[PDB]
Amino acid sequence: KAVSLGTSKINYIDPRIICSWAKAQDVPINKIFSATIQKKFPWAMNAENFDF
Amino acid sequence: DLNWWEQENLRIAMKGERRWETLAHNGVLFPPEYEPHGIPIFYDGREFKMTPEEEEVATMFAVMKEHDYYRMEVFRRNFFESWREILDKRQHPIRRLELCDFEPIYQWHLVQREKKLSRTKEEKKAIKEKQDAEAEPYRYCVWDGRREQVANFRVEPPGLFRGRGKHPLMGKLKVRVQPEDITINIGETAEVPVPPAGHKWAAVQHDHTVTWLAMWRDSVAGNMKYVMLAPSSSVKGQSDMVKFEKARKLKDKVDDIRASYMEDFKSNDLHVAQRAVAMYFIDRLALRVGNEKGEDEADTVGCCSLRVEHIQLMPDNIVRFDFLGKDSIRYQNDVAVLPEVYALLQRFTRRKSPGMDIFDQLNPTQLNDHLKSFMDGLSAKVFRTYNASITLDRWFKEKPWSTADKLAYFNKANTEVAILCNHQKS
DNA sequence: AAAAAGACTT
DNA sequence: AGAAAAATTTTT
DNA sequence: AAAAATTTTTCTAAGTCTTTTT
Repeated sequence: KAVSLGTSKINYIDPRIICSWAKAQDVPINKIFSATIQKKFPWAMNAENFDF
Repeated sequence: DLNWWEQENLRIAMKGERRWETLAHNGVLFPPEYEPHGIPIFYDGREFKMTPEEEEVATMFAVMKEHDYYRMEVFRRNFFESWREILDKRQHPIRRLELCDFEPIYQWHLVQREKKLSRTKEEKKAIKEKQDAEAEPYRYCVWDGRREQVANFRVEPPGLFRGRGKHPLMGKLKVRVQPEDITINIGETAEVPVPPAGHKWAAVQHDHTVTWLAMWRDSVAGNMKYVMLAPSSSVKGQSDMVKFEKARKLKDKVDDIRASYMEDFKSNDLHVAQRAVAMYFIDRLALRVGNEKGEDEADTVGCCSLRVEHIQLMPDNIVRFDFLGKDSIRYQNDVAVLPEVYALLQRFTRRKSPGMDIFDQLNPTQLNDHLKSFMDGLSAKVFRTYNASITLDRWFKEKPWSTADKLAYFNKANTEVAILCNHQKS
């Protein structure tokens, strides 16, 4: 059995944490969230200097 | 005409409150009726013919020949009991699974799988095109005037129950859902989905306090199943944000909760002291709360249901945890605990046999009620959301390259979150 | 109070 | 929640 | 072009937790 990274990203991590860091380090969203999980989190996409 | 998260001062409705004003949808997509192949089996060497109903259930098992389930005794036993309930309606010689030879059906299945694999690219497009036509009236609903995707509109087909871990009902038949099994939830003024010709719905209701479009009761254990909206829908999104907003509100209440349970460590009330260690575990280790399970379920535990056998007290204030949790995923961890918690754990286990509960005077209800005293809506699952999110935040903030190198850095911060949560893939 | 139903997340 | 199917990309 | 590996999506089981019933 291996460590599974999907469950935490899908259910557990505030997606605004991921989106903030990805815009502040100029990493494209598409290399972290697939098309489907981007459509899950549209309220988080705009990713502004976010402090959880 | 804004989106709902650019809205100024919107009130997001909570569970059990009024959730919608209007709801329109087309109901559910039923799998195709069973098509018999008329292939016999052989029982004790003699050919045996089956009704379509017997044959369908025989085929379910036969087809699973290369799967680990097929060789498990509990699975085989539960299948055979299910199959015999059907067979026993008429006269037949079937008495022992060992004497049943499913090979003609298995071989039929291998021929059908080969025929499916060896269709042309144009043949597999005219098949994908015909099915997506069929699903199209069901993929969407209209919730308060907005079009939303529906997630699980395809009714579960019948099958042999695939229980995780050591599930006592693995192999049991999950029967075909009929229209008569399904309750439709829709708006009072909406067009009601038409049941298949000759059938009716269980009931049609108009409950504005729920978010589901249809419901049936599953035959394995009587578990209620629901057709609900896709995660892209606004009802899912809004409850999803509200969820993360409570984890953030916990962040600010956390210190006060810890000072509270650390005072409870010294309690002479046994419930209170147990409650304290449980909330210590849920806080520091992000355990699930662990509700009691029935005799017809796999034996798995979370916090409140840990037994003496699940912990081992080691030399230097170290607790070794070893237990199956949700999904029968093993949790293995050596944890250095507060000396006051380690001593309490010695008290909680001293003369007890391995199968006895550690927190015998604590249930999830008592724990979650106590938590409401610190913050509205606070419950044990919230610490898990809090722990996962705060772990990523902290890592970004105290451990700050190529676009690919910065991703490996992400993967590693994600991996730390997944380890804490004990998320595993085989 | 305790157990079951019920609806929602993971 | 993880398993499995299905889709897509990488290797050959 | 095929095969292999890898990621993504679909599927439904398995939890949590509040409300309702006894």
